[PDB]
Amino acid sequence: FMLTQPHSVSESPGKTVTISCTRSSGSIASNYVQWYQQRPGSSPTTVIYEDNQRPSGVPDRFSGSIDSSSNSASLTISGLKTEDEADYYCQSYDSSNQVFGGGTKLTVLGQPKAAPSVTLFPPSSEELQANKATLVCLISDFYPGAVTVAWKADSSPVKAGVETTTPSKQSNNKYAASSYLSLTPEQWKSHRSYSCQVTHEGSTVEKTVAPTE
Amino acid sequence: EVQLVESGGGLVKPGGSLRLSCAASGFTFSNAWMSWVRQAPGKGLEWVGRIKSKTDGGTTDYAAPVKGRFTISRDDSKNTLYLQMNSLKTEDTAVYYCTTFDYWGQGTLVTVSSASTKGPSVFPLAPSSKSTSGGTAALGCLVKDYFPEPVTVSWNSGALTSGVHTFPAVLQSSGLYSLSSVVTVPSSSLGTQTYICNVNHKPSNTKVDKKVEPK
Repeated sequence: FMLTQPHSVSESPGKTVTISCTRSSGSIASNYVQWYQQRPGSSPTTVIYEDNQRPSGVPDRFSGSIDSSSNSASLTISGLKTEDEADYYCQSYDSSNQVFGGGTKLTVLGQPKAAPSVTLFPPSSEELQANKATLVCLISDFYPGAVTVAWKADSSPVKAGVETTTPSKQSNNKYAASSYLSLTPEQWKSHRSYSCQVTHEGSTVEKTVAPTE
Repeated sequence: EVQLVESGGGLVKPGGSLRLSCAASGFTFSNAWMSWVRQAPGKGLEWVGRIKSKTDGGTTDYAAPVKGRFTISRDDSKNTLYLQMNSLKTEDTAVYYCTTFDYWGQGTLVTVSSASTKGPSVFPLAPSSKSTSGGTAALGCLVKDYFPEPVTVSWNSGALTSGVHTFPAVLQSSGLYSLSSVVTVPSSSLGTQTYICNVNHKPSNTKVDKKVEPK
């Protein structure tokens, strides 16, 4: 089975967030659910175990729960502190497996939110004349530092040839990222348009280029 | 009091071997179930496998991506857990944690790459009217297919620094790096000003000066 989490969550100091974790196959109550905190560059810490239990040294701001209704486990953090900013992973046991959730990025807001600025470059003719073609999608000035990037050839979602960086903190404390789509010159010229779609806090910026414009 | 000291791991070609070891203190390692968990750069936690205490039979379980290729064993007289990595793929590149999953080691990095030193290809990202928002034009340089890191990018021999943004490199499925540097300038100076990116890739003793011209 899979454990599905929201990609990212953000809130201000002092407030309260909840990260959910949905089991795809089988009962959520069937097996114990654990939660791990992972700060940047750090190994994970157990923050909740056996559904709702706190290990010693974890504050009672952290609380776990189970909802059989939606086959969901949830992690709740009251009175957010700066040190709570981390990635949070749920995990459970299977008939003999060990499944981790995809993880959830928790940002403790320290500045106003900021939408990404997106600039999409078509393949240069220099590259096209060397039998190569790369679409460059530059994303910058966004906060929190959590985006998902998708691509489209005309109206179809592109399923191969996509390389995307994780967000990197720039000097103004916002974040930058990059996505690349590789094509052959024949593929580039045989489509009316290509699109880079950047989703940030539930909203999307799409930039399009075309071989003819 | 609990300690999990990982060791082993580094670079390796695809198809090679590596043995990781996890030294434990602060708990009776013999009576303990031990697991390996890995995390690819910028990705999530993925369970690798578990070995059970020799009291409980000491048999091993494995995640599907490592079945037939990775072997987990234990020398619980020496309080050491092992991960024998055979038939390494580039997809195995990750930090590897040993766990007991309440307690976690600090992890060792295993990088599987067939790449060797290669200078970059530099292409201009020419300003058009489809790079211009307001009266500001975006122009840049694409720094393609190099290895290893790092690459340095300046503009006009460092005389142009305002509005310059060099983006961290992406690591491609091929094992090579790509990188972009972009600078925003007044569109009214595209006809009056020359823009050149200076790309320095010291590992290959390559430097490229690429003129970027309007379309």
